[PDB]
Amino acid sequence: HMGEFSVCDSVSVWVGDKTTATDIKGKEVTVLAEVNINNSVFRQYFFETKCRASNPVESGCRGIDSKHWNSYCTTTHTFVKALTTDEKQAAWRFIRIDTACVCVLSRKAT
Amino acid sequence: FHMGEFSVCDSVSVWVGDKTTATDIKGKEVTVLAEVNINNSVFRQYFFETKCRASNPVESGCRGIDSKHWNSYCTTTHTFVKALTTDEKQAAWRFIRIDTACVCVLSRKAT
Amino acid sequence: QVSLISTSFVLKGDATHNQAMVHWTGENSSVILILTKYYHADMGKVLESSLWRSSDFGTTYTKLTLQPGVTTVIDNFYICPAKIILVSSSLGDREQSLFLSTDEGATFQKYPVPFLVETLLFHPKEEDKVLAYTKDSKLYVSSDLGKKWTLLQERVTKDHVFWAVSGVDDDPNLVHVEAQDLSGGYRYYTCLIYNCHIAPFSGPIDRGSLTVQDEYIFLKATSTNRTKYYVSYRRSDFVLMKLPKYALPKDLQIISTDEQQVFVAVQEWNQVDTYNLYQSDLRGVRYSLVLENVRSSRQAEENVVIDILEVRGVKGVFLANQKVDGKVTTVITYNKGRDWDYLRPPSTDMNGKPTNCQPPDCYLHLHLRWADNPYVSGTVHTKDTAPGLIMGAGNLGSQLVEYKEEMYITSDCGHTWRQVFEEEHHVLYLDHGGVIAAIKDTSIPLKILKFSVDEGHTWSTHNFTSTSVFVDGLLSEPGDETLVMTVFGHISFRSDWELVKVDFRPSFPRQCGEDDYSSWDLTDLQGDHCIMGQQRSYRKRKSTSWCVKGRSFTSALTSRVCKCRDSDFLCDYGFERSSSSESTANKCSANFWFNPLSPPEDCVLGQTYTSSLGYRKVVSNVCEGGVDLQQSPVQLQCPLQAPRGLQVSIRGEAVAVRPREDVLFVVRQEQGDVLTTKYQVDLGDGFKAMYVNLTLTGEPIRHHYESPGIYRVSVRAENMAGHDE
Amino acid sequence: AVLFVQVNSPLQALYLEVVPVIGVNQEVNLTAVLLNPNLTVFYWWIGHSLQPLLSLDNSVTTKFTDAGDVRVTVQAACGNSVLQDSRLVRVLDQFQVVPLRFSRELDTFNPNTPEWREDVGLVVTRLLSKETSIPEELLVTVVKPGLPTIADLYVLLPLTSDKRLAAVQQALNSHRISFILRGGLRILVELRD
Ligand SMILES: *[C@@H]1O[C@H](CO)[C@@H](O[C@@H]2O[C@H](CO)[C@@H](O[C@@H]3O[C@H](CO)[C@@H](O)[C@H](O)[C@@H]3O)[C@H](O)[C@H]2NC(C)=O)[C@H](O)[C@H]1NC(C)=O
Ligand SMILES: *[C@@H]1O[C@H](CO)[C@@H](O)[C@H](O)[C@H]1NC(C)=O
Ligand SMILES: *[C@@H]1O[C@H](CO)[C@@H](O)[C@H](O)[C@H]1NC(C)=O
Ligand SMILES: *[C@@H]1O[C@H](CO)[C@@H](O)[C@H](O)[C@H]1NC(C)=O
Repeated sequence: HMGEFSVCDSVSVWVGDKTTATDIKGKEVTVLAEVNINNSVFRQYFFETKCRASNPVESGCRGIDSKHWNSYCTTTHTFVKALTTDEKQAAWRFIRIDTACVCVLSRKAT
Repeated sequence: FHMGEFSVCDSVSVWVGDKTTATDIKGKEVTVLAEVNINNSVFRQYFFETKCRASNPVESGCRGIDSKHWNSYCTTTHTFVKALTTDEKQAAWRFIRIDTACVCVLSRKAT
Repeated sequence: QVSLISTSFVLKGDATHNQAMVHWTGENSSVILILTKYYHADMGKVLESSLWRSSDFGTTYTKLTLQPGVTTVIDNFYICPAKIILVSSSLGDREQSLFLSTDEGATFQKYPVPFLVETLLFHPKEEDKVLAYTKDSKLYVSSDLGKKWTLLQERVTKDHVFWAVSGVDDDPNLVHVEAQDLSGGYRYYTCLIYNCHIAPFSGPIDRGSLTVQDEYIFLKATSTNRTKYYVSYRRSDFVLMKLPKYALPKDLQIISTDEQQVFVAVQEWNQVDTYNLYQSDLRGVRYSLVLENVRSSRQAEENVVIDILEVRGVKGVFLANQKVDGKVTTVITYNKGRDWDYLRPPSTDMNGKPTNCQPPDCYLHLHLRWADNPYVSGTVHTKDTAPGLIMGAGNLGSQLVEYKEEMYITSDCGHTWRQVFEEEHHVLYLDHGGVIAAIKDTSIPLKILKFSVDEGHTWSTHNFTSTSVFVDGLLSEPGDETLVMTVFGHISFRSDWELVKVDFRPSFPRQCGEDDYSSWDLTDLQGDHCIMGQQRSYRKRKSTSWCVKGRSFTSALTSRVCKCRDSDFLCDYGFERSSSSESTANKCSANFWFNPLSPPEDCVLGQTYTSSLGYRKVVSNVCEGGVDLQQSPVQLQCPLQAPRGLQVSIRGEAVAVRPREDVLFVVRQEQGDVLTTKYQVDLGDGFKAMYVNLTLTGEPIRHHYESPGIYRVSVRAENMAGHDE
Repeated sequence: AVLFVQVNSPLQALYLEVVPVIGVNQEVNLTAVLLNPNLTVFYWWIGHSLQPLLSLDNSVTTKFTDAGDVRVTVQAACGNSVLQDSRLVRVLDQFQVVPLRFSRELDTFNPNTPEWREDVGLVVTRLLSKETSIPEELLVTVVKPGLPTIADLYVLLPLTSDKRLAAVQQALNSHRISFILRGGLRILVELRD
């Protein structure tokens, strides 16, 4: 209705039940369920935030000057250092994690 | 590069090895360690920070806004990263706030 | 369906960030005060603040201003307890001042301070009396609301200063102090509002003075190889507390000196993980075992936390988390600690597929005071405001985990549990358990709000705001018989603060009548009504009624009595139970280190002690006595004491001695003082002297050695019982 | 210029560890338990003679040619504090020694506090006297400082001592001598082969 709208509808969730992910190089890696450091056992919690939909309205993003622009929403992307394994060696690798949902434009031809 | 011309807001990325201070999830300012020791391996805390370049890329806030019905402005969003920081007492793997993207905020006008 | 009002408000100041304090003023006042303060890290500790006041349920906040640059209100602004008076504190580099109000913060008058400040503390009932903890560790006081000041003590310890109880002890002007005496001494003083010195017993402590507002006072005496702990009941003489002689303590913490007795937790073996829960008598001396293992952490540097929750709704109901091996299980007791048992699972939800847990092999478990997981932002809580209402987050299985937290509730005090929510939820109670409001506790902002008027059986959702807000806290109007709720937090896109008033009174404007309730008899996990020897029955508001449970609540109206049973007695100090649960009954046998034949401490000739058989009635159990294992042995005797623990020492730290010097000798025993005790003394230089009742004097004897060298002092304590050297 | 310095200001407590009984001409392994590194000052007053022995080590080894009661005193002054503990021990000649096995479970609840050990030995002696009808002050039980709980029993005379030995043996083997340690925990004592 009113208040302050987000230009794209996002969906946030914490994931501790993380099993698989994609590393920085593009290879599908396996994220360990729990980590042991200094005899302290941690759970691999990751804060993921993706898009709810690529078409919040009929014309892509919400609140765009549609008469002169085409628009669409898309997910963001960041890296988090986590203890993973690639079926061979276990190491602290960087994995891809979503963070936000942003709108992107393209000039429309009248 | 199927994105398009540009994003609705001006974003800028950077890798930060120069991480000294931060703010945790609880809202307390903590001091970030320069390096981390796990077993006998020494790592460095690198952070991937993406923020805005400006809150008004154009006159009507965000780029490509139907300003006849909306008011808009760009602002930096964030996530939480588990990093080894310390306070005045003990060090721990705390979740600190890290900038990661730039988003646009809208508000309805009165016709 | 329902009827309520919700109103949001944003603190209009654009320069809003960092921290803030929100507090009501008195009961049924509709006036709220807020301090919006801006901290600074990196050892700066500097503050910049603004002040806000609302005089209408928190729907409209006015930014209170002062003529110069806005005063740097520092941390604690606090109200007068019970009688509405407000005090505000202000820091400078070296300068200080104060502000006082008598009309709910409408006219703040300025006053100076002739000293530094770290915190304050009012008198529980005296409106104009208040003391001040000064940053350089001092203690001042004022009986004129802080307009002028005088000095009491100069080396107090951090947060170990107390006022005497106003309802108990019949004297309300005392000031109990733990203060550093001389060099490296810590003592317990008691002064008055005007001036001071040491009425009760005083020895050495390493910052451990604790006085709970009930009848008890405590003391932590650090000693050479074994430490000691003392109690004082009804301001009596200090007595060493009876802990097992050989089940040694590392550290201990007072869990609950509430109601009739004392509950303490003592870490025996340094697993750095588990404590043992012991219970005393009315005097707080005879401690016996109650619970074996409990979780234990240390968030603050010197502050620990122990997983246990006492339900104030029913006197004698406890819940606790045990840690055995690696499993954290949840247990409950209605017998005030005699027998514990697990929580019954509901086996129902939105889809009550009975693949969930059954009694035999996995129960219900709750996270009491600990939130292991990171995504939850607020402190974890299981609340117990109303009688029979206990709502909290937990697991469902054989132990607790970090992964899954589900919000369960019980409306009959543990007998019937029911699952409500997924993920953790802040819970707020209104009208003595009339309305229960829930807000998802997490790091993501939200705009929703859950509330139920039928004790968690049917909830309703409400958009309490527009822009999504980070939920920082939930508060209620003082009294908790009201139906006004306050939510506060900082919104998502911008950092400015936001408060929300919620009013359920439009749906509950009528007072409950005596026919607006249905009956509910109190049982346990066994269906037995004789709890604490007393069958109890309470009232629950009718579902077909919209009324307020009232300023005064009617509970436990149907009260019947039972006769005593074996289940109404537990073991005494030093006796333990045999076999296992649901097998051998309460058989308390004396363990090995102590035997009930032994004489008590300080049986002077003439007195007659009563030996114990190892059982005692559950404290606060009101069962019909006369019969049923009263176990009054009528064993009257007392023997003459034998001399033991004879030790001779020199007064003070005269590590080196010079000839022809006032050398002071003192002799001490440990097994009483028989009024005919011989003390033979040889001082190594041929000085033969025999005395009587040296410990009765307590004062040293002088001697001067003539020749430089080494000597051997020999002391002999002799009676007709034995002999010691 | 040279200057030796040492830094051990606070001393808390000390305790002299020594068996209450041993025969003549037997080496005693006296121990001085104290709060400390190799920087330790120990004065040892073994008997009547004033002149104390100097030691940096916790333990000393001595003998006794005479019998009776011996005063053994130890004093510690590492820094500027003086601690001292004494102990009187019995040196006998007419006694028989019996080894004693305890149950393993007791080990998991066995602090080496000498008072705990004293009470355990006293309980064992009481039970022996109650199951053999022999004098109680002529039975001394010492349960050692080791991590495995092991006891030794001294049986005195003031022949018939063979029958007393046999009586204790029957009391331990034929009947298992039981001990109530913790609630639901029963220890048993028997012979240590
Ligand atoms: C003071 O009293 C404490 C008890 O409050 C005594 O502490 C205990 O002393 C024993 C004997 O030294 C310790 O056992 C030892 O353990 C080591 C391994 O660390 C082992 O190698 C030794 O053979 C011995 O068994 C015990 O850990 C220690 N602590 C406790 C809680 O029992 C102490 O002996 C007394 N000393 C003084 C000087 O007052
Ligand atoms: C209120 O919240 C509900 C549930 O989240 C949603 O269906 C509805 O659209 C919201 N209304 C507004 C005005 O935000
Ligand atoms: C004394 O005890 C120590 C420690 O076991 C041992 O090395 C030494 O041989 C013992 N000496 C005697 C005489 O028992
Ligand atoms: C202490 O010094 C003595 C020298 O007599 C030596 O035998 C012993 O091993 C030393 N102990 C340590 C712990 O250095």
